[PDB]
Amino acid sequence: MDPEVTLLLQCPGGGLPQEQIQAELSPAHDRRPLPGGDEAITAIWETRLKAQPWLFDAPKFRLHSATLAPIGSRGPQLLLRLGLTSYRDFLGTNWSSSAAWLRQQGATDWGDTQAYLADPLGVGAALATADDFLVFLRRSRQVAEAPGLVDVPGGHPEPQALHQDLAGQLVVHELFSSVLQEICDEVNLPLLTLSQPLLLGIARNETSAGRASAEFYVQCSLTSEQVRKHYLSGGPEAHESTGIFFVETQNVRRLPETEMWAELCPSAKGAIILYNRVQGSP
Repeated sequence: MDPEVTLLLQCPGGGLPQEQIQAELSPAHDRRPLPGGDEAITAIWETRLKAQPWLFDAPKFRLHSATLAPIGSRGPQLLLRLGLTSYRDFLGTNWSSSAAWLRQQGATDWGDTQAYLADPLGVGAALATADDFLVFLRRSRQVAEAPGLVDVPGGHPEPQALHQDLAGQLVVHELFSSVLQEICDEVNLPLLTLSQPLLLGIARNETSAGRASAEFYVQCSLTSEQVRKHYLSGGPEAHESTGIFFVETQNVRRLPETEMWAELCPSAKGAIILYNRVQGSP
């Protein structure tokens, strides 16, 4: 099995487009204040700044829950319940040495293992080329998280916009746009060579206390050879990764049985499992 990844949601229909997804952004969906107070988060942050004074905080979307409509129905097919969190809150909760204690306290107090966790929502992509390969990236050995492991394109999108209901559609547009922007920024591809994303589902990273990522399918009009040229033509300062490579979609089907599987970070494992279940499997 793979204990570091769990599926929260698998989408129907081969994946959902933007127009079929509703978001509810509400302070009811935020992390709950820690039992001893949020001063523990402030302590971790001030300690970190006194070692690396150039770090900066950033806002993030928080995933509270998601609910699928009955399969085959008319109208919107998914509701995402979102709150707001931050990089600082993430470092103080999901990335804390005591994250597992916070999950137990959450179960006890709120019947929710995630109630005291920041749980910022990540995004990632199963990115397919015109000659039927998926795109993979090799992570730097010097970063804090999953050093030297294999990833897919992705990031962690950031809130900003100037009625609580209609604020929803703008959030859904920002999530889908962010997936494409991350592909442009890291893979160095033109925006116009990319299809609109489809949402495949949501996966949780159990090595980061259950933090979730939305996993998408994106098609590119360029061949693998052309994508490699674009990636490399940026130079070492144009990408965080140190290398790119490609696997035939034919072979992705049995990836969990290869030696590559042990090298894949948890969010990339989630993207591949969801691609195989939702775009593969005829």
